[PDB]
Amino acid sequence: SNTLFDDIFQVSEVDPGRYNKVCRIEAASTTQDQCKLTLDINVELFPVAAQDSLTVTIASSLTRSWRPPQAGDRSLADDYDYVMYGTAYKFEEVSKDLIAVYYSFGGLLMRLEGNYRNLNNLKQENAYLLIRR
Amino acid sequence: RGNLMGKRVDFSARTVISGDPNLELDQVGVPKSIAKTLTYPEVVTPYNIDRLTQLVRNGPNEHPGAKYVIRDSGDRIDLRYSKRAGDIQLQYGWKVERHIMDNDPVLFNRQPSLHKMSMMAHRVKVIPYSTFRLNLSVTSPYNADFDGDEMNLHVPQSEETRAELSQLCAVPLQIVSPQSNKPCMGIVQDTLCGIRKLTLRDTFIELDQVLNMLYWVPDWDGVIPTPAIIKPKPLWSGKQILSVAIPNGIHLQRFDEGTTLLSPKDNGMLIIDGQIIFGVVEKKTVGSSNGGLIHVVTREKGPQVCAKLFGNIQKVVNFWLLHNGFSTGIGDTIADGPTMREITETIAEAKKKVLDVTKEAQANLLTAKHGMTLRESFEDNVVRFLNEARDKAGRLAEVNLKDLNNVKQMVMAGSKGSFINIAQMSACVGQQSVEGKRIAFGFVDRTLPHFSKDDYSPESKGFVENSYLRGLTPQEFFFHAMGGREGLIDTAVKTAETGYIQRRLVKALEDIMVHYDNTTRNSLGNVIQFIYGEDGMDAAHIEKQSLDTIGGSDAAFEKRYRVDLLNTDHTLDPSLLESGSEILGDLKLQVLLDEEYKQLVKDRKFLREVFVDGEANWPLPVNIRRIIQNAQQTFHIDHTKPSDLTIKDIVLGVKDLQENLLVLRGKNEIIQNAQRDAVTLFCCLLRSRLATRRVLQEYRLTKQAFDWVLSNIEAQFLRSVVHPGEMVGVLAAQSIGEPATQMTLKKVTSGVPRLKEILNVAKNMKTPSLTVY
Amino acid sequence: ASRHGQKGTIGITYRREDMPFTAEGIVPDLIINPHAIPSRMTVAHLIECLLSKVAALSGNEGDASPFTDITVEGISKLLREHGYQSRGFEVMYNGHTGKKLMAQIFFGPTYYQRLRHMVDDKIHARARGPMQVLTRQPVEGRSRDGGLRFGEMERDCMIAHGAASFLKERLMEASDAFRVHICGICGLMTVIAKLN
Amino acid sequence: FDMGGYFIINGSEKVLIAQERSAGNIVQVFKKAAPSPISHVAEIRSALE
Amino acid sequence: TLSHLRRTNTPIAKPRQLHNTHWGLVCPAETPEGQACGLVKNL
Amino acid sequence: MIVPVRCFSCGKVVGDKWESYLNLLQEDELDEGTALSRLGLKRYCCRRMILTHVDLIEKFLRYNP
Amino acid sequence: YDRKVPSPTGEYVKEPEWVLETDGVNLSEVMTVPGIDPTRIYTNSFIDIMEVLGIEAGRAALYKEVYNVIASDGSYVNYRHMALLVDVMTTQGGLTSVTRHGFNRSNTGALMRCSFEETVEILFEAGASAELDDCRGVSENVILGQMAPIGTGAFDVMID
Amino acid sequence: MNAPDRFELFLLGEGESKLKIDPDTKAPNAVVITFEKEDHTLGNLIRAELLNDRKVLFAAYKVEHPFFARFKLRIQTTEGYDPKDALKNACNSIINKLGALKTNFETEWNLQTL
Amino acid sequence: FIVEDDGHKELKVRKGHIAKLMATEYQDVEEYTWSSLLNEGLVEYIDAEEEESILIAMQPEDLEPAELDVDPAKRIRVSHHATTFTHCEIHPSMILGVAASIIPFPDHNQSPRNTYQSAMGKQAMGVFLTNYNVRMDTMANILYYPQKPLGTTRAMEYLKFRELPAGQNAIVAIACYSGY
Amino acid sequence: SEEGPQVKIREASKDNVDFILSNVDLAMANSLRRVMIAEIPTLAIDSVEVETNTTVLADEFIAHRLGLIPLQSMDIEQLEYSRDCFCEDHCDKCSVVLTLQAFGESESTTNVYSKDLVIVSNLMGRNIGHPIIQDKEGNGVLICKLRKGQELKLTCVAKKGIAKEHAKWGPAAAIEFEYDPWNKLKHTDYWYEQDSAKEWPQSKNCEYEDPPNEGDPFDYKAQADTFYMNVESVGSIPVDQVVVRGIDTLQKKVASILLALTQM
RNA sequence: UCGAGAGGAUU
Ligand SMILES: [Mg+2]
Ligand SMILES: [Zn+2]
Ligand SMILES: [Zn+2]
Ligand SMILES: [Zn+2]
Repeated sequence: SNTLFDDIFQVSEVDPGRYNKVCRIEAASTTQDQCKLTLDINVELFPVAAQDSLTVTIASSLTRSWRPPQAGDRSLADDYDYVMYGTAYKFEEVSKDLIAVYYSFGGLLMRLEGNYRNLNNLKQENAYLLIRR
Repeated sequence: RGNLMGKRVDFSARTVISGDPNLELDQVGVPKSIAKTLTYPEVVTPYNIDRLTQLVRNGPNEHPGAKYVIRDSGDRIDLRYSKRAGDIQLQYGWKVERHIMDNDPVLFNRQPSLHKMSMMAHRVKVIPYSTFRLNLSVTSPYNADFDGDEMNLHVPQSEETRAELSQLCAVPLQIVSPQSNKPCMGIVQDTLCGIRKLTLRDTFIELDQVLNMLYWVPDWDGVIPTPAIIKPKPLWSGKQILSVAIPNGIHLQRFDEGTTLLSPKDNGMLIIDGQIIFGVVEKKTVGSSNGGLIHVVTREKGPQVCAKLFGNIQKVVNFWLLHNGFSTGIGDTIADGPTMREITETIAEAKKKVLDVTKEAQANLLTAKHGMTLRESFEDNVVRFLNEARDKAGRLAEVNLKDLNNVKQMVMAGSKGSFINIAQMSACVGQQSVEGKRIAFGFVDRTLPHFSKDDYSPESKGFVENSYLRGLTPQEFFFHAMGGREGLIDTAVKTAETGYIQRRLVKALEDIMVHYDNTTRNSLGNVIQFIYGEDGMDAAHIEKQSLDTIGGSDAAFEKRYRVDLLNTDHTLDPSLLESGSEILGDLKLQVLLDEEYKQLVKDRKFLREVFVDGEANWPLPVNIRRIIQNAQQTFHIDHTKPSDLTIKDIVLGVKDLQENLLVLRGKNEIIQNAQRDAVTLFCCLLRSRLATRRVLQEYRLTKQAFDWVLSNIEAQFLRSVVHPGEMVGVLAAQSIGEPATQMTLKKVTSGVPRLKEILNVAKNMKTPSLTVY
Repeated sequence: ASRHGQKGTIGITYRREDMPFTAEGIVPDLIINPHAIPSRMTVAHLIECLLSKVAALSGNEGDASPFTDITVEGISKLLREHGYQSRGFEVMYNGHTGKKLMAQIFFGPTYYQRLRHMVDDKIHARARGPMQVLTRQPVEGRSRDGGLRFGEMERDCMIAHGAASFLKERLMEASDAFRVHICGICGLMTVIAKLN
Repeated sequence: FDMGGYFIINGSEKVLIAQERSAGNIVQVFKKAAPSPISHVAEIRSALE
Repeated sequence: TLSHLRRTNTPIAKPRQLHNTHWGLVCPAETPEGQACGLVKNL
Repeated sequence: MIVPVRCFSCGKVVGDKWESYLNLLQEDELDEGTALSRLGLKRYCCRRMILTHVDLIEKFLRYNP
Repeated sequence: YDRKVPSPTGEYVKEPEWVLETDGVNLSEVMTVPGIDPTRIYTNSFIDIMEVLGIEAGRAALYKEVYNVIASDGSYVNYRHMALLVDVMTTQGGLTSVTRHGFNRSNTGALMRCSFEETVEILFEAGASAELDDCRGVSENVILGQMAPIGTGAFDVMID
Repeated sequence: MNAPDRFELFLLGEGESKLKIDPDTKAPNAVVITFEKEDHTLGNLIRAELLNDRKVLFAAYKVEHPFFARFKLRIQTTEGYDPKDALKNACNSIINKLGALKTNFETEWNLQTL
Repeated sequence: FIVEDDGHKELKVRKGHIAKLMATEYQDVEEYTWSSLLNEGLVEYIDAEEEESILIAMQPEDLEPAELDVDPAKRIRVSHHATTFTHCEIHPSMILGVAASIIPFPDHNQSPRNTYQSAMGKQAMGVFLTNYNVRMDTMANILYYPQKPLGTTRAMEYLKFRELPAGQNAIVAIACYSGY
Repeated sequence: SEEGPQVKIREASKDNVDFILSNVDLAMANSLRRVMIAEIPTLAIDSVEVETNTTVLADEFIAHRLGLIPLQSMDIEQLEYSRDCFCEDHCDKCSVVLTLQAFGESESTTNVYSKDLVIVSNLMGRNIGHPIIQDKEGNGVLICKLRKGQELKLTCVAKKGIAKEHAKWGPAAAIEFEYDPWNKLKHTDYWYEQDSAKEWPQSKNCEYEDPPNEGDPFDYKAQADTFYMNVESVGSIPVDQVVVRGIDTLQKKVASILLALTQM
């Protein structure tokens, strides 16, 4: 029960799809070349302008009821400023030794393709996303 | 026809109707005054004598009560005024005429009842006010408004009479209709407009709004879902909160114009395990249709679970729309200034086209089209010209209609609206039609006395350049008044012939009952169909499903279906089966693959002969697209680990399955061959989807999951048979009569008069024709 | 009903507290739905709600006469001078919670007509009531405490459900059941009935 | 504001409604149908005022 | 009451449709529905 | 048929302003819009109680019994 | 016209073709011409198709014209309902119309036909011809006020 | 004719208690309270006040039918914490807030001179 | 109205002959009435047969000589392009009946919708007569507090609808609220 | 000054009060408005017996009108509901009896104002039953008009009640309500055609809140705490006791729950 | 009991 993926991305396109509080972001992975992602982001909470640099992570934790944080006792496992919860509904296979995963953060959708995440992102429903500044 | 076919009867009712979403679907709102008046004889039992004696003590003045008491001798006891009404010793076997109470079966009616689903049972919910309360989503199989409409009610008087309402004529039993092989009831106006704005991704709700929304589901597990967004402020999506209404184990896939697996427009729909994945819910998702959400839950979960699903969906969506609001002003019809400047420019270009064509016609330079008079070519040209400008300016308006335009959103959800209404309200209403033609000359050589004679221009022939918002001129108003009276005439005319047609259809087919052999017969016993519907299946448990043996190239047919055991490149990889390396070049086993492939090729020949147009989407009695997703979900499947099946389990199992899909149980050769004829198309689908490559590569089953698929398909098929005794000709007559009543609107006899000529077989048709090849 | 074919019965009676309100505390006397508007295209209904608003504030009679060169934009120019939304909308707060409604509501006065139909004048009920002598069937109409007709079109539809035993109760025990004696050789209603 | 225009018979305000008719003493030309042996007709509704 | 004093009953080949000559004399829109539409019309 | 006491929408007492209203229109020769604003009616819910009202009771008492 | 036909590879592709459309019918002497396909020609007049191509070829010509009426308004009805109507007209061997003089000429008892248009003279001829009635009809027992053989009424109940 | 008497909105009828307590099935620390002869006037002020207390999990009301006046309230709390104790202190928090409002308002009233 | 040549084609009636009518309207000296208009030759009685032979202008501004910047929101009205005028209509609103003349803005409306109200507007409750208390008719229904309409046709004045109405100015909000 | 809710009054009158209501929950001010409209007790007529009526109006017309007549209820807390008392029909401790007499003696038409109502029952020294006259002329309110020869004679039995039973027991009418005049909370989605700012009018309360500088992002934590309000009174109860009793009646309503809970 | 008329229903 720990971090499953980490990378840092530079955004290329922000697309408001006839919307006011939601944009479709388009970013490739820096420090790599054959890895890019397409993600839906609530702009009103975290403003994501063009040419930003977004540290992105995915964990499995940190069913049961969602109680409020209530205190510092239920300490957050994040120094980020954005988090979401999604479900793994499709894992695409673009080619041999290449893989793409699809997530749905309650209607907000996530595209992510790459090579080396083939030890995590299992078929379990539980899936998180965390985005730093 | 008026005292024997139908007659006035006791235990009747009539009131006005009104819609209450907090009423359940099968519930009905019976006021107390009518409930105080109606009665049901309940014999006294040792179980209910404690309740029944209490109801007599209440008295007939206030409900719950009882109007009479019947003893063994039968001398009636009037409880309205009797000296011994207070003290009564109810011996066993006495009859008590108690008042109608909650959760009782009553027949809900409507006029006209030209429909099987217009006479349905209802649960009684006694309510204080005077109207007949009903759910919103029961308007469709009654065709009711609340403007002035009245509805009747009848009450059973015996136990078997009570059972037939509850178990055959209930609302959930008649959700799926034999007519149109689809449901009738669906989510409606405020729910249908609310479900669109709720399920938008821009729409988000906070915790205080969620908890009220969450508790509003009546039966609910009590777990709060983890929010979509948690870090800045915990926010729930409309898609998140709506998923609580949809039960676990429901799956749905839908594709339209732009449907990626990302869906940037959020069109399409994908539902997995009762939590919707992406999309915007609208009329195509929830309106009563082929493969709708109600079509899934009624077949999979059952009638009562789908009936309660109407309640939980409405109470959540109405609650959001309660606290969000929705309206419609005249700014929802006002278009942009520059958009209007293009619209009248488009009309002027069309009017100049009519001028220049008229000058061409006036100089006799027109080339007469073959098969028509020269003057008829003038009308055919100009009418098609003006309809182009109307349709262009109307589609010019829908470009300029912003996303917050309240008229557009009702059309965007398909609640109550169409494209043409936007064109008439904003851009240009257009040409008027009188008996298929333009405005004729009632005056001598002119349509109106304000015009010079022999004026064929659209301004003088009935074109309304101005729109409804812009303001009609007196000439344009009178021309519109001329055309509108025809539609009021046609509406009054068409309803007269339709009710006669439905009478002729019912009285011809009333004896048509499927006997206890599936031989459709009548009172004399003359066979009409040897198998009902030529297959023997009920139209309710029927779904459209694509069979892909028809489509695709012969090469793509091979790559999808060719398993050559004795090959290296056309054999299944042993990562797809446990015995992959062991089963290679097996001569006693490869014969089973090619024999399978030989019937699949013969099946492709059989279907391509019949379905010449190439359409594969066709009504078939058992869905397999849904059933495999059940086996994919009930048993957790991973693509990495291979199956645990021999090929001989698959091919001999399917061959064993076809022998058991029974329709007729005669041992005779003619009936058994007719049984082979009856299931031939369904087996053609079943062999296509239960193929050796398809099972082990497309949806990698296991031995246990495969035997359940054989178990579900056999049971669903056996349940989806026509039950003998079903009156089907009366059902078939109403199945054509009801959509005929909705028929109201190149020179071909069409619509209702064409339907009149077909039935009343015409020696002299108005428009006969030959189609030559 | 209004003056534009928009019929409609009273679904419920709400008090002022439950009703939504504007910033000036004005409450609607009557609430209708947007979904009855585009299907019937009653734009004059929508303009009468707008024009009567400006007529009330100005205090002068609103001119809704036909074939008059009067524009909505000219009317909406006047309503902007009175400090409102020009096209008729008003910020409305939900009376249940005090939370603002996201969709601003079309608000204005509209001349409405009370129809001659009332529920209590139309409500009917019968069990074991009066019977005509000729047919031995219940009398016609609600005026004589009569019963509703279980007509042939209902008999047609109820056949399709397969409710045969329901039909016998509807055709015998509900009304005009009778017992007669017939001779077996002479198969007609003939027999001397010395029952007692 | 009662504008009159009605008879009062047995206490009930009876109104004589207008009746519509084609004009008399006019020549009218009516084309006959296809299966009719005659092809045309000229009709006049002759009646003294 | 005003509209019942201006009404024409027609006892009874396309009569019910609104005619061009009906301009200025009979009302274009005021007519009953259903049973006899266009036969009964108001001035 | 006679001046209502209160506006049905809000409930402010409007029945007392009628005797002033016609006298505001006659001896002062004022405009209808300024007459309602002078008499304390500032919302259009109560404003339509006086403008749209036609006092039919003057015709009823003309009948001698 | 636009029509889909198999390519030699196998996929369905759009093959356009020219088709003549007329305003008259004598199909007995139209198919016997050169240059046409006498296998797939069609008229919207099903009454002549019964005369020319046989009775059972009139069935599909009857259904297709009914189907074209239904889909003209954008509607949809299942096949078993219309084919029930089409076969009922067809099963007599002629085109039995659903009208007063199309099917009421039958042997279907006496009281079933009395519920339709010609009421008294049907009974008078039944009184004349002394027609014994089967009393198995829906309208026979509804007039008789009995539990007709309608679903629930088809099977009796017995005790062991 | 059929309409009920108007006092049923605020007068308790025949043997009808003001509050009926029932624990919600398939939930821990859950109870539902059948408030009688009340409306949104009372429901929203309790529900918004329960959300301020950070030891309360679930708090929501619903009118079962606007015909009648009986809104239902269901609360869920932390372990070892009956909702009645969470209800009473939150209800008392309104009484302190209302009484402080009345005292603060009356001083501003007397200061105003008209 | 009667149109005849003068220096050019124009109406017979003038603005001076209007004031004699309005002077008779104010006094409510020689009075000027409808029979005075016809006798003087300023109006005519036209039926369906005679109007076959005439050319009618709709508005009396169609006799103005023709000759840019204009308001876009107004209706598009065709220039008649005809000059052999014989008569002019009084006002085009007159073709409507008594019931449809109550309807506000019937030009901005579907033609069945104008029909639909004009068949149940005769059903609306209202004060039919001032002597309802004196008279004894079998069924009478009277509104408590009727109101004149806030949107009035010009033809309402001659139908006495303002002086004897049949409905109230209910404040109406069009809202998707309460699901009822 | 005391901790919790704060109040600052902008302007006031005998029948209108304009105040800011700082530092409260939104559910409080809404629920306060509902009890202020509905559940505040105030006396008005509930039973009328008619001796003689020669008017052009029927009696139920008049019985309707007498209900809407405002009656003073300043000291209404010492009066008792007739449902609570032990009298046979109604007494001096529950009801207040009124009488109305008018005769068309004058040649000209004679009105029947509210000031011509007269009081019969025992007051017992409490400020009740006085028909309020806010008229500058001093004549109360129109009830009927009388020709010469007409007469009217009846009795009016006033009883205590609230607006939930009938709207004649209405303490107030048309209370204003606005919060966030700039929509910095994003509680509403503005419907616009070209520009939301120019088409929508500025609220009058915009000057008493800080404007949103559009360069700053959305405040995703601020909830509604400052509510602008105006209270209008008919005249049956002065504007101070309109809101204060409504606070008290709501306070009484929650206390009945706590009393009901302790008994359980 | 019979004949007649005015409406209400079907978007
Ligand atoms: Mg209707
Ligand atoms: Zn015998
Ligand atoms: Zn008001
Ligand atoms: Zn007392």
